[PDB]
Amino acid sequence: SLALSLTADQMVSALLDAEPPILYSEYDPTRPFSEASMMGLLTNLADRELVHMINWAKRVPGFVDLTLHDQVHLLECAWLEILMIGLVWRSMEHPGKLLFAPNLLLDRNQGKCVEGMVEIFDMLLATSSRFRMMNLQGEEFVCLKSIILLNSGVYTFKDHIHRVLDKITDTLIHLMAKAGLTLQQQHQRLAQLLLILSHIRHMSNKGMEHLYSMKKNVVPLSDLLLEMLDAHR
Amino acid sequence: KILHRLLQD
Ligand SMILES: NS(=O)(=O)c1ccc2c(c1)[C@@H]1CCC[C@@H]1[C@H](c1ccc(O)cc1Cl)N2
Repeated sequence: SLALSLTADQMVSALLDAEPPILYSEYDPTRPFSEASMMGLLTNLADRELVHMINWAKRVPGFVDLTLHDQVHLLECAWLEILMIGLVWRSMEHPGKLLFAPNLLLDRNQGKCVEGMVEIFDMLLATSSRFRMMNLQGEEFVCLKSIILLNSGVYTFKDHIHRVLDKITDTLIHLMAKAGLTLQQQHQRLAQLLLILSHIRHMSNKGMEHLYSMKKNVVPLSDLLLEMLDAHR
Repeated sequence: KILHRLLQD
């Protein structure tokens, strides 16, 4: 529908305007974190982020054109990849740290507070390092996030989704053309960016196994997180 | 599904 019509510059504006807000952690606990308390904060935060993500997806040109069945499928497939690329983007300006929220900025060693989390932290930090090395721009980031949403479940059911993916590719190349990158540099950078999505898929699968491992059952997960987690079993 | 609700809401 609407989405294929758009200008590259328009597509970027539609996607910048759709960006969900940055949410805050609960202030209490406001201490050195325990396993149970750290798990509590992250569960609460992820659950509120998920509600904003669902509403962001509806503002992604082309997504509302899909049937409810297909929107559900894409979101069940992509939700943790989307949380993770958001986390990685927010964490750009804090090398060696993860900005879960402005009042929840965690170092590698705080990763150890939960068992099996430091492995995923390290992968997330590595992705933040890579985005910085590439000088990832906000306009590219919003393109990558929409590609994850439309791409991650497309194989697991298509023509329309592939046409919108082609449009977001056009938009990324458009953006790199305007920064004055040569044709060679544009296709090189387009490749480097899309190869990161393979690493983000890997981190999502590791994080998903981590979330299944809880139930442990220290902290109950929200009804929404459990719904999304159970779409991956 | 809560996901169905929020996608319609
Ligand atoms: N502490 S837990 O209870 O073990 C728990 C709860 C929720 C999540 C995780 C773990 C995994 C582990 C790392 C982060 C990841 C994921 C997440 C991603 C982005 C974000 O902004 C917030 C979150 Cl929470 N969700």
